Amino acid sequence: VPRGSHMDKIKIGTEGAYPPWNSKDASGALIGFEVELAEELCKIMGRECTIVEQDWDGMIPALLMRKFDAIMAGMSITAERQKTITFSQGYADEVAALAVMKGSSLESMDTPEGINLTLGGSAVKKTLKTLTAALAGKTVCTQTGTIHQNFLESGDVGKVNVRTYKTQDEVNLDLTSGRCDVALAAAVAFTDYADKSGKPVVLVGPTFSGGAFGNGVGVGIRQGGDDAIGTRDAKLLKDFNKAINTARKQGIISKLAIKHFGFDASM
Ligand SMILES: NC(=[NH2+])NCCC[C@H](N)C(=O)O
Repeated sequence: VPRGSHMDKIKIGTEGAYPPWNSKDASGALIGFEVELAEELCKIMGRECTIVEQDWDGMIPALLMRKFDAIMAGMSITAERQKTITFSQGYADEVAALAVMKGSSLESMDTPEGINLTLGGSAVKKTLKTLTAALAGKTVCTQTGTIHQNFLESGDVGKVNVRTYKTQDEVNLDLTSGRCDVALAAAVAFTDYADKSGKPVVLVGPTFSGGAFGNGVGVGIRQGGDDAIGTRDAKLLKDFNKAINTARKQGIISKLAIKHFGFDASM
């Protein structure tokens, strides 16, 4: 199928530094849940697939610049991001959590197990008041250009002393070095790291969903338009959603999630 054709090859951008979503093997080849899912979705469509590496900070500009056609990199679906790109339906959930080292004063919290910032209400606002007091006078680290940064900078938990790094591996090491007091990231990121490193990282407070954390992880695609590029982009959105539905019906997304996360993180 020639490039530009109705049914041509799809280039998918991923980071390669975010296990178990996307990572690199010892040979440096890209692996993980999203690599295997991308391949399965493109097989359903009957289109060829190429996976290419892209740094997280530059991921959305790179899509806009046409370095690739789709983002599959653990990217949460948010209304903010929908201002400039669009998403497929979600294929997996990712709850966020605060993490500290064993010994921290935050290990004595009593919050709900989870809160949803879109559903909101008085009990959620009270939990945020508690978190505001818990973070006062502490340093908190997170990955640059994430929902986690957005939340912390929002004022919803007060005026936070935020530290950021380009990659989640740096966040993990800032926390375990003791150089930062608290970190915010996906719960699955902290458990993947706790599992590999053996370091005593502990989740504290409620898990976070909704609001600045969005609603699941989806395929990021350029917004449709009327020029050649734009009608191809509209069709890619249509094809991805059909393929996700088919994969879900066949039990594929669930099976893959268990094979990577150890539990069914799929949507
Ligand atoms: N490849 C990565 N490092 N992704 C980080 C994603 C974190 C979060 N889900 C967000 O959309 O901001």
